[PDB]
Amino acid sequence: TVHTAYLVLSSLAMFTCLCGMAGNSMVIWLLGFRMHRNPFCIYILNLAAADLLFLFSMASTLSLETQPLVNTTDKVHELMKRLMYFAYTVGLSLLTAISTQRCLSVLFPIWFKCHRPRHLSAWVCGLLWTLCLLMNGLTSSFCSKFLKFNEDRCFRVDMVQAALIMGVLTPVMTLSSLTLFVWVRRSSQQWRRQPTRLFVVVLASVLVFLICSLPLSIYWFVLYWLSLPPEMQVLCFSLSRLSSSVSSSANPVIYFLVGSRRSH
Ligand SMILES: CCCCCCCCCCCCCCCC(=O)O
Ligand SMILES: CCCCCCCCCCCCCCCC(=O)O
Ligand SMILES: CCCCCCCCCCCCCCCC(=O)O
Ligand SMILES: CCCCCCCCCCCCCCCC(=O)O
Ligand SMILES: CCCCCCCCCCCCCCCC(=O)O
Ligand SMILES: CCCCCCCCCCCCCCCC(=O)O
Ligand SMILES: CCCCCCCCCCCCCCCC(=O)O
Repeated sequence: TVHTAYLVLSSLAMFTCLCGMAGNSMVIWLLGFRMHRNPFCIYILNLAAADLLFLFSMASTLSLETQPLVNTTDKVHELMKRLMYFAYTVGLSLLTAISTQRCLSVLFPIWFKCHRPRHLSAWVCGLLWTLCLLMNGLTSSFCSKFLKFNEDRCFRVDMVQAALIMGVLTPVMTLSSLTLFVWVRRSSQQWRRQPTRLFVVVLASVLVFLICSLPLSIYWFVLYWLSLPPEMQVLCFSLSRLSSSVSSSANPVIYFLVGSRRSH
């Protein structure tokens, strides 16, 4: 029944949350202060931190939804839900940044080598964290039922957040990955041996992004603008949570173990 399909879909989410926390802790330990001559490692460290925050927040959320939410809980529950959302948004922004950096490394290699600011990843990540925190401090301040809660303002701030996420982070990331794919297939695979690994990893990252991370972003959009039945909305929420869980738990595998050159 519905309860069984919720319990099963939440147990998997908790298990993959624990696995993702372990993987991101390993990535932070193995890359926190080293491997930093690489221009690609600052984004990966920040993404690992963001994914660890996401998985910890939503693991706590899933743990404390078993308990009744009346007076003691349901106040930390909202805090950790906003933490989950903020970490999800910053992780999506960091994935877009990683894909754009990879595309620029091959579209403009001279700039990436001898003209890129050496701290550009650092303050790009700082700007992403600051902007995500600011946007989530508006979504929470206008839609949480423990703050200056409103009805006409929640819808506007959500139509800002979801529209920005989808119609900016999806086109930019997918277009950058497609351009990198096309450039490698045309100007690099034609002369020497075809880099099948590059095609495989780019396609896998794009597929994981679109099929796993984006469902949680579009669930907020389809909650409004459409009269979803209240019985099946919990199923959609569970699907979105598990998809984002899988994406965050697999990010260390497809961004660190694949990109492990100093660990050799
Ligand atoms: C409100 C949106 C503002 C714009 C956000 C754009 C996020 C993706 C692009 C910026 C991050 C990556 C920039 C290139 C990184 C690099 O190659 O050094
Ligand atoms: C406001 C949105 C865009 C933010 C862009 C932040 C900086 C991104 C990294 C540098 C992009 C340009 C790279 C060199 C391009 C070139 O000259 O060929
Ligand atoms: C919550 C706001 C702050 C979030 C973190 C800010 C960005 C931190 C970036 C990683 C650590 C600094 C890295 C600087 C560059 C380097 O050491 O090579
Ligand atoms: C990093 C992604 C998000 C980047 C942009 C963050 C801020 C988005 C907009 C916030 C809500 C603004 C709503 C309108 C406010 C007004 O008209 O006064
Ligand atoms: C403190 C940093 C994170 C939050 C930054 C964004 C601004 C938060 C507050 C937004 C609402 C401001 C107006 C409140 C009006 C009211 O009291 O109803
Ligand atoms: C991470 C910080 C985000 C911004 C928060 C700014 C403060 C928003 C207002 C909080 C008011 C709390 C007390 C009144 C609550 C209520 O009237 O419902
Ligand atoms: C990451 C952004 C977090 C923004 C702040 C979220 C706060 C959610 C509510 C927490 C409990 C607030 C309790 C005091 C106000 C009240 O009495 O309702």
